[PDB]
Amino acid sequence: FNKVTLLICAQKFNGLTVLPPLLTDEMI
Amino acid sequence: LVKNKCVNFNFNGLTGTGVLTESNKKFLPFQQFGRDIADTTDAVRDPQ
Repeated sequence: FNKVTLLICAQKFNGLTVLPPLLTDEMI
Repeated sequence: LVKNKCVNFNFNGLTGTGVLTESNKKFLPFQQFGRDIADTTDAVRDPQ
């Protein structure tokens, strides 16, 4: 987790949407 | 001038709608009209 890592709400303010997953991490 | 609620903001002729809260950018003193990645008017200096 800690290794693989990457505004967001700003491009949200253009029509963007990032739906959340149905299987959150803990469950996975 | 009204703040912290949605108005069809019309500043210096330029317009749009949104909720205007505060500001921190501190335009290089001469600078007037703010912009962001899409430039999308990310600030304005109320010039009243």
